[PDB]
Amino acid sequence: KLPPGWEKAMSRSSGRVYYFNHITNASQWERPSGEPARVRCSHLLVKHSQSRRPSSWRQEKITRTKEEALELINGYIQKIKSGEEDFESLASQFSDCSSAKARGDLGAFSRGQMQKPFEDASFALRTGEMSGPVFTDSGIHIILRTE
Ligand SMILES: Nc1ccc2c(c1)COC2
Repeated sequence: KLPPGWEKAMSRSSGRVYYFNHITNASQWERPSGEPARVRCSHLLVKHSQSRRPSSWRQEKITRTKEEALELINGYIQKIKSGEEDFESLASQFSDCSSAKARGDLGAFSRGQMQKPFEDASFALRTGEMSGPVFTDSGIHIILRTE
């Protein structure tokens, strides 16, 4: 039927079909379009109190709850999708990952190097596509596949 991970759903408020990907947590109104050894991605990480290391270059002690970190993630996605903000400006300013200094870019990588939920989402993304919230032991990620 549809590309890997994609399912049809109904909007509760509007009643129109949309498409949701349970690997990437992407969701959109349009029917998705159309595996390589390596992909290249950037990401924006928001850490929380149950992160494996609740510390970042932005905050020595990160205290926010998981739920608060998800709200931050959901807000950044909205601003990226509306075009008020570029993914890069938000990653550089707000990612709790040291890759913030490189606009979130992690370089190229293959399966077997990243934490599994991040890896699965990265390889299910198409070039140019962006994930929804992706949960790992580091925190919550927005992922942008660049190559
Ligand atoms: N900080 C950070 C960078 C890359 C990854 C994770 C955390 C979790 O798995 C992939």
